Amino acid sequence: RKMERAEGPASVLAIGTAVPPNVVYQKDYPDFYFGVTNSNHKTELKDKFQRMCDKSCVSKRHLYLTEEILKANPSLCAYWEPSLDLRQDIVVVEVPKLGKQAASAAIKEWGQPKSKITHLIFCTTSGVDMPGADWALAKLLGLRSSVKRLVLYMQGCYGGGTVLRIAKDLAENNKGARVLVVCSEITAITFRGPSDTHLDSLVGQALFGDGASALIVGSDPVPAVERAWFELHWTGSDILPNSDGAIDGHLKEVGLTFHLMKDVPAIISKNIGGILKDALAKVFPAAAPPPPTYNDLFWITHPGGPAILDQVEDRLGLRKDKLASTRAVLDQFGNMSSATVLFIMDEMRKRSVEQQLGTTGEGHEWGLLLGFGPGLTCETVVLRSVPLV
Amino acid sequence: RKMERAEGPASVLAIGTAVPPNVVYQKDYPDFYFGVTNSNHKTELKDKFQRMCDKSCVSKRHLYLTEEILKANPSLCAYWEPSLDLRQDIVVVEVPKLGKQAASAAIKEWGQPKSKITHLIFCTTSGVDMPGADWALAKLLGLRSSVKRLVLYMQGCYGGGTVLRIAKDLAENNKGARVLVVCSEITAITFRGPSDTHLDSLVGQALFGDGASALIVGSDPVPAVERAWFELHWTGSDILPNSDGAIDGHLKEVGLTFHLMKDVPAIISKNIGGILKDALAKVFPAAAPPPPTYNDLFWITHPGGPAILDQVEDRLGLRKDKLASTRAVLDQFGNMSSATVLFIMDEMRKRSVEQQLGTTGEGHEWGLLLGFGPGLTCETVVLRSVPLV
Ligand SMILES: CC(C)(COP(=O)(O)OP(=O)(O)OC[C@H]1O[C@@H](n2cnc3c(N)ncnc32)[C@H](O)[C@@H]1OP(=O)(O)O)[C@@H](O)C(=O)NCCC(=O)NCCS
Ligand SMILES: CC(C)(COP(=O)(O)OP(=O)(O)OC[C@H]1O[C@@H](n2cnc3c(N)ncnc32)[C@H](O)[C@@H]1OP(=O)(O)O)[C@@H](O)C(=O)NCCC(=O)NCCS
Ligand SMILES: O=C1C[C@@H](c2ccc(O)cc2)Oc2cc(O)cc(O)c21
Ligand SMILES: O=C1C[C@@H](c2ccc(O)cc2)Oc2cc(O)cc(O)c21
Repeated sequence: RKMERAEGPASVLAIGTAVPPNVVYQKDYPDFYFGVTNSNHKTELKDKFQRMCDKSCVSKRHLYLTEEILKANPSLCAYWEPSLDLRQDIVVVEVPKLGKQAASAAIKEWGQPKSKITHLIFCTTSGVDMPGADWALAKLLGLRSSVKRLVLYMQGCYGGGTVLRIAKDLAENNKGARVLVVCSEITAITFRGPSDTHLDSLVGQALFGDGASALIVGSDPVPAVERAWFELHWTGSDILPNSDGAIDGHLKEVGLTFHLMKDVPAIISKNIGGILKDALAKVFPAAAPPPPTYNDLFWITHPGGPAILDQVEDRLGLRKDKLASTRAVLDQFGNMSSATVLFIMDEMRKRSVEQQLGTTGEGHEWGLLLGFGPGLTCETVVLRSVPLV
Repeated sequence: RKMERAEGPASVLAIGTAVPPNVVYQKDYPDFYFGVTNSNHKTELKDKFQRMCDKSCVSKRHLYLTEEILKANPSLCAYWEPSLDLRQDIVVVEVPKLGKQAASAAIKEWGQPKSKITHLIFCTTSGVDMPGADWALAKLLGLRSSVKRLVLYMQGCYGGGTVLRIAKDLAENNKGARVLVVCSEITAITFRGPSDTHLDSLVGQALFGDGASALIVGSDPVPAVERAWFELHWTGSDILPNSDGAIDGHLKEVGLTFHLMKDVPAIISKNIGGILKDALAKVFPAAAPPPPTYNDLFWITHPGGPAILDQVEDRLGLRKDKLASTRAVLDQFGNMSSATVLFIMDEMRKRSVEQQLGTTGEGHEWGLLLGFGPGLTCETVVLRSVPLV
């Protein structure tokens, strides 16, 4: 009553992305990384890393950190050196800055003045501060001083689902609300030299990249003025069984540490079916249309690593093209933690318009966005596409 | 549609609180603190601290840290020693544990089984981890594995407003949703020895205490089954003008640092009037009932320090009893960052039932909850009380 609510489903009205300009191709990374960390003498460890990169299904990544910066800051090149203050000094500044680039692109596409942003959600796994990255981004953009802000820190790879789950309620419960949603990630918080005693940290050095994505989310788009690309219809969150300690990350004096068990793909792939069947049963209940088949949904899946995608595709019997947009982003950007699924959403709508398909979801009506991260946490969003032309 | 929404205003259905058992009386704190930090020879600095404690309007605080723990961990007793890993090891465990005590009390009052909790918001300024304090609390309580979680880290003293602003939308936009809201704060993240070059850190040693509060928030309470205590009707957030750097806190290798300018009370007190007049004009628009006067509202004000309360009371012309519940909590608990306003909400409803007043807000119908923190951020919540008997 005192605050009127909206009527239609929360919708994605624009998407922007941004990446550091420095690109490192995966074929060059093993020599680049063991050279800059003064580890080339550890030949066996390096050959293990070569095999990880060869199997990563990542062709290239964008990285804030460059050879110059690393040689200037030797504490980032060792494996276990006090370096948190240095890392924070970097990402407390650069994470909002990259988010600002992505947010400016999203606002430009949206087409409305930036003062119509009423809410801001900023999600990151890269650094913490008070005031936070949300405050910094609001300052960089010049948002209204009364924007309702929320900073989601230390989220990890499920955060792209989390921000949609929250943005849905902000948009739908507040008439006129327009929510800027930013995920921004920079691996300077976690980059460190190699050690043959922590081989799971090696995996992160093969897969993690930098990037930021931004959405405008709102209900009741103004006809002929704003344009919906996807609709948020259902959300769910689950802690998978027997996953205690599957994915851990601690903010230590040596920076952000990464711990990752070899059974993560098995835990995800063996439990995701029941989760999706339950979610789809809630969205398409019997009392009535049956749920679409997996092959008739579009898929925006966090590519935690190729083994996760391969095992999910195998266990669910997905046709080999269902994860093509997901794998394209992994190939060209690596795993960008919470930002990754929004890059995939952008890739999917852009391919759909390019190829003149009938909807923003590759021609399918309904779709799924999945985030996976520490918990082991599974975030599920059931999405509807929008018809094209 | 696919997720039905609720109808009535988000309501506080129960409140629980918890504090560490160790109490330190303010009259003992100056000798306790300069002794345990081996600083008694700094007589002038100590006399400055005595005056801060004498003027703090804090009679006692609950503190996780004890003389025993501090003597066992000398790095916490110095002013600038690497200690973040040690501090985190403490609060990553103890903050959820204290939150669990407060949440269990709230659930017991609520009276419904814990599995009816559908959402969880965990807010803290004390430590960060992945998975987070939200995950840890869900595990400690045995919440449903599908609870929709949100962890708000590095929030600071406005966080009690923030959690209500978010909980309002989760409760109202989700039919049947019952939101567990926990704020939990433990000063081990920030405690350090004194230095006469950082006199604002001294202020924190005079004012900051430990505590956790928990709410059940939901719309459409079941008649004769659940009981509403306050209703959330309007929310606003503001960055106050010319407040860049007024309140900063950085998570460093020496733990959480605190920076606080002497003009914080002036910034708050000189701007709060326009903010409240605007908020009340939105809730009571003309086109119609005029807004109640300040003296006919109930007041739940974050007691950042006595100077803030005194200057707000002076600038707004508040009668001397309006801030009595606020000052009682400051007197008996200190400044517990984000948890403090929920302790005050509990104190107010408990006094109201005890004294047989006509509403949960001291006999007034409408009220204001105000959080202040880094930004300088002002969180405003317009509340309605509930009639008593
Ligand atoms: C890493 C990966 C891309 C390549 O591995 P793969 O295609 O299965 O190929 P292999 O089985 O040859 O693995 C190569 C090496 O990686 C090692 N490895 C893989 N996962 C590892 C882990 N979590 N910890 C330590 N070593 C690991 C293997 O032990 C092997 O070492 P070896 O050649 O010396 O025996 C793949 O395992 C993967 O994608 N895993 C999932 C990644 C993940 O969990 N990310 C989630 C994000 S938080
Ligand atoms: C600290 C306080 C409780 C007591 O101060 P007071 O009642 O004004 O009394 P005084 O003016 O004598 O202040 C006592 C001493 O505190 C010092 N002091 C107060 N605020 C200070 C600050 N932010 N930084 C450094 N010193 C400070 C004064 O300089 C004075 O030192 P002195 O006796 O050597 O001159 C009061 O100033 C206050 O409540 N301030 C607001 C606290 C605050 O901003 N908290 C927000 C939470 S993040
Ligand atoms: O170790 C960190 C690094 C991180 C990250 C990735 C990319 C980037 O650009 C910045 C940070 O994401 C994570 C995600 C997790 O679920 C667990 C983790 O431990 C981590
Ligand atoms: O320096 C920290 C300490 C902290 C805190 C208080 C009490 C407690 O029990 C735990 C932590 O709250 C803060 C609140 C702020 O707005 C800014 C800050 O820098 C801090």
